[PDB]
Amino acid sequence: MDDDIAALVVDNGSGMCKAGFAGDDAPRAVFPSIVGRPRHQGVMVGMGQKDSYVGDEAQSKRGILTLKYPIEHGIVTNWDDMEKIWHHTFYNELRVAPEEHPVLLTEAPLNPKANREKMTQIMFETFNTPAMYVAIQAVLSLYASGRTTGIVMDSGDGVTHTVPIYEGYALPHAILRLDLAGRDLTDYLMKILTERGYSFTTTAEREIVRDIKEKLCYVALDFEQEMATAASSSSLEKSYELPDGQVITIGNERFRCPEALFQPSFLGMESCGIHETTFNSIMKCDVDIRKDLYANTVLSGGTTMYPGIADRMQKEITALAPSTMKIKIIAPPERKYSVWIGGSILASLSTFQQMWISKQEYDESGPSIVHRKCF
Amino acid sequence: IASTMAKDVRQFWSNVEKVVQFKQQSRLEEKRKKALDLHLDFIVGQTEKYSDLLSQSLN
Repeated sequence: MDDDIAALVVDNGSGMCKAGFAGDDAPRAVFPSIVGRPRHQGVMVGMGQKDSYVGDEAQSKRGILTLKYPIEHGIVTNWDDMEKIWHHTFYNELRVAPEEHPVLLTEAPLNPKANREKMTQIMFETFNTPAMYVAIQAVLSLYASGRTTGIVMDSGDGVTHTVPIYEGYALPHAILRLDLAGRDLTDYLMKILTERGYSFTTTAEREIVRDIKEKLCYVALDFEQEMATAASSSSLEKSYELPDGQVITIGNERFRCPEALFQPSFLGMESCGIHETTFNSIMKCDVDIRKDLYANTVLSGGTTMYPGIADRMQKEITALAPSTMKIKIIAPPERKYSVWIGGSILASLSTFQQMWISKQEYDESGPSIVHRKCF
Repeated sequence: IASTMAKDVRQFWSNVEKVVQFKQQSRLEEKRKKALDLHLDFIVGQTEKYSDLLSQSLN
């Protein structure tokens, strides 16, 4: 391979797919992880009818397209639509030929082997890449936060994971999973805003409520004190202008929504909160490395962009962990992209160029080569 | 595999720490420059003030 060829880096998020080239400081493209198909025939006469649509183009046509996600809870669920996301990534967003660039992919931890093999087969037989690789999203987040030892709380859209890592070794015996992230939080926000009298049920309204979630919600340091203040004072309420010009006032829902991360009981889930997920994950590791994990607890992914979440997690893990452990949350400003930035760093290193699956090795070995290369 | 992915990322961040070391070195050299100029000006003005007084003694 010519040393001047920059590899493509693609982040397979459940909410938004991200894309760019190795060595960039940030992804060049980000778009919803959706493929759309017409709700009825004959609607789009004269507007260039297609069998399906992808990304922003499909998102703006939500009113006439049924929309489906090929990536759900961090796992791929529809491979034709996954190929269409990758097609949109290569040809429509990045505008390059994938057979001319190596491609690095991201995945959820503990991703089933069949999915990895199918990704490998699609990349080498459909897109004919000269090389490709796969890596865990949380691990790339730790790399982007400049670290090789630490535990990452990686929260995208449809799922959260807590991933302890020792000198780059991800540790499956201590990884924990939590089927709860911004998607579930948006549903809960729809619920409590409907209880507030601002009824939101349609597929379009759900995105307005996601915008409210992104702009106005925050993690409070003390849930009880915050509730008391909201009930005794209206200073916590914020105005939001709906697309039709109607202004609605959002109150305690700002923090009741993300609180489900720490107390999943609000959702009816008998599950650990993100603080407990991280704490128990650390406590499943060997005692000697728990101190380093406590000192290097990293938050990553789009769901972690709230205010105050770092402080709340720090408080919770200081209260849970032994007094001897020097707890420290790390929450970078670009942590929504750290998943992808780690791949940029990884794929641009000269010593990493030995780690690829090559087209030759795939032809010699088949998809199972992924179990010998990618982790 | 994980060790290679750890060592190359560690080399990357070691380069980053080297760059931060260069930034800190730049600020320390700025500090050296201003400190040196300040007390050089002081001691020259002092020994040249001590020489004008000595010249006052010389009649």
